[PDB]
Amino acid sequence: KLGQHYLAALNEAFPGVVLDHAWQTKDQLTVTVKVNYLPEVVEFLYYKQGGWLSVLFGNDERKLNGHYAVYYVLSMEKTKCWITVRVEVDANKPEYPSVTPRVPAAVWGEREVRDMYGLIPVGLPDERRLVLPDDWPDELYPLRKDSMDYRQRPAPTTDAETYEFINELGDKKNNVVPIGPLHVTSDEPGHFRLFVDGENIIDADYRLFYVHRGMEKLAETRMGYNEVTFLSDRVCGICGFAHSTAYTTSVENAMGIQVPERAQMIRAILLEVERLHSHLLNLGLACHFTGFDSGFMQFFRVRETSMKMAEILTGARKTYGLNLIGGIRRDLLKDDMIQTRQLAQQMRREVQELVDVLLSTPNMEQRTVGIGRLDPEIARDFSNVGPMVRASGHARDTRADHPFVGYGLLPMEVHSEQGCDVISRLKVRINEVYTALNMIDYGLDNLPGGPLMVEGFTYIPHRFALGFAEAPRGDDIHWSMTGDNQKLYRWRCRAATYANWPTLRYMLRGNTVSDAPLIIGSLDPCYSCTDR
Amino acid sequence: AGVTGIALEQPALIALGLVGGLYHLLNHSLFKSVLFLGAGSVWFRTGHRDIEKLGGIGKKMPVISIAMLVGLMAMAALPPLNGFAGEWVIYQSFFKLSNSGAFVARLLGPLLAVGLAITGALAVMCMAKVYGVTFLGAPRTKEAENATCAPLLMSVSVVALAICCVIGGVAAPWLLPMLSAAVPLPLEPANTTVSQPMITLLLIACPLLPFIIMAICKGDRLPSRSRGAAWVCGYDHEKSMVITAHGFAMPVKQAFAPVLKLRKWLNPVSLVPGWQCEGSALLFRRMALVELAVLVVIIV
Ligand code: FCO
Ligand code: NI
Repeated sequence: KLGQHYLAALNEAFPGVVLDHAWQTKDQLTVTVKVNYLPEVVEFLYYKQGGWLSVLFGNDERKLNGHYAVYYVLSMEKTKCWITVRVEVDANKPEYPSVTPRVPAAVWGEREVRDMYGLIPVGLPDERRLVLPDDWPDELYPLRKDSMDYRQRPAPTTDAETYEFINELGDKKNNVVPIGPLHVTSDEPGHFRLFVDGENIIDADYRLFYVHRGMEKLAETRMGYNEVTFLSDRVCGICGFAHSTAYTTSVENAMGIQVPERAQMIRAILLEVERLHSHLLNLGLACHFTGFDSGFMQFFRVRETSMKMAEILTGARKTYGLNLIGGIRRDLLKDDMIQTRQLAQQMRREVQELVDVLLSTPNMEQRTVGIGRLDPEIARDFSNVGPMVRASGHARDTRADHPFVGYGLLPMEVHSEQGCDVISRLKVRINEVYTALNMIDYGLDNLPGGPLMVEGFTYIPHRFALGFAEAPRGDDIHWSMTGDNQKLYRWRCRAATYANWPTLRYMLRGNTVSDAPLIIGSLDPCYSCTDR
Repeated sequence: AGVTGIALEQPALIALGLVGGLYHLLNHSLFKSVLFLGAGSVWFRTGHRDIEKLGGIGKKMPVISIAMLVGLMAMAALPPLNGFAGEWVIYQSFFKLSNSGAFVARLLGPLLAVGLAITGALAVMCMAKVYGVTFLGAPRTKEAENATCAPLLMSVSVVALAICCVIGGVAAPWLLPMLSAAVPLPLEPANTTVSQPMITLLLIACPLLPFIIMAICKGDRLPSRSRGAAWVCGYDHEKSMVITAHGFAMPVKQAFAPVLKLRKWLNPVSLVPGWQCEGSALLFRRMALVELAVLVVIIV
């Protein structure tokens, strides 16, 4: 059983704090600790044991045990397992000690739980509203199961935005350069405040969650089990198969569900095919701010032949719908599989020539070095997970630590650079394109065979687990608890860029105005995945 | 240029340098009086002298705003106003310097033209900034919108000065030979004249053609409305988001940094021993009463 050593270390460091512990799967572990001793346990597992704060979230278990539940998912990466730290916040006085003064990665999860559930982490410095809009009435906490109906819409208190932006390094003489929410080539709402002195950015604050639909509440009220796979696809058009596989594996880990052999690694094939689509889009956007546009339209061309295998492996463009809880909906056939193999190869042909642009190295040496540097010291604290943390030096990858859809039968390579520039994050994505093309080269020629679907099973109530996938921008951790045979009790999703966002203040600092859209797009944000 | 001409025994250089210099002297005194009196009227109606905290004055006092527009376009040398004619004669004297036989004058000929183009472009920028952050945009202080119109004789004086500036601008070919009666000899631009009246006629009649074209090409055109705020990309507009004289003069601090740092270097203020005295400011004004009283009476 994985995770015994960390539990023993927690027991010897803290003798009588672990009130209860249980195993979800072999590599999944949860512990219930004391409420007043919570920040020491998570800080210990974070700093001393080398754990990364993946996701933390609240729960409404007042009719299950009479208490709120705040979970703290930690990824052990020094074998490698999942540890969740659970606390039982009191009902009529919801207050638990905060982790943000100890672990900086707990700054927005503890701001989200102030809004969705109304729980109060005492000692949290950033007390501003995060997810709910500025016109939201105060005490309506949406994710409380008895606060309001999902269909209720309060009257907007204000038409103007009342958000407060902090200026850490600037003063009352600095000007601001908005870059949202309605900006061209941003293609997605998100506000930015560049506190500039000239063209240099002194400080940078931002307002997000303009695309907060509220699908966490809607996934547990109006919508079932097989239908949330459609909700996960319609979050963003480019992580659709990442969210669906992350949600599906959360529900199949919550029960047994011994999925058939080829239905695992076909999901591994389509997970990598999607990162051909998303990385080559970012590399096209990397050339549209570096300068050349005949490097963009051409990355659009190699993106189209990545869309051509996505046309034949599924038959759809963007949002799809190919996974169910037991297995995959539509199934690949022989010629599709022989064909995808050399269109993978001709892309490796085309990708090599198009990557000869950085070999050219003129705006790819002066515009993309020393710009938007992310400190690996900072990236370790805030627990970034995408190509950000792989460029900064940490070999953080879900497919190597935790093979979820049969990646152990596929050739896995983790690429980590040393520089922390924009050009370093492009080199992460360039080596990931060849890596994903090696898996398409080695996946579709040796399928194990067998069935595709496992259905007819009954959902055991109040069973939960963690589901994870390797999205193109990092990992998405999906935690879902089964409610009954039809509905979910609670489904929580954290986007790949949700962990990535709180370090944009430390990238845009010291840079210029002109390359500031390049710094934001260097990590390839998916606002719709993080805004939920 | 005139002194170099009288050194080189070139009468055309002497004539061009002296009348260019003295015409620009008279014109500069005119539009500088315009600018100082108008800025004083703005302070008289508001109370502020800082242009950061002085916006939106063009709608409160429009007569003063038009007068400062004339003065700013006259100081930054723009045709057909009076600051352009003297600069034109000075450029003609520079070209006469560039063709005279002297290595100290031929090397110094086109360099003066290049740097005077620098100075003209910087002046155009400075007055663009001054008119933008003072008489245009929304006001940035509650003391600004409370400013009513200018007084009677203040407006009369500033408008009369602006009228004299416009008169000295367009009638330069009729006033330059009047100044040829003082510096007494022929004016010899290098085969070229400039004619301010035809530029004046060609700057009021040419913008009528796009007006006629838009009056013809309009169909169901609604009347023009000025209702909302500036487009600031979806978010609402705030007082901290407008760009003012602080942010408008940043690339000149960006590119001309060595001269602005040379401002701090050659400052021998700490080398004077008695400069930091308690009563040195009052002592200077104390002997000022003594000095004026003893020097007036000996003349009388
Ligand atoms: N990649 C991606 Fe979408 C985001 N952020 C997910 O997961
Ligand atoms: Ni996304």
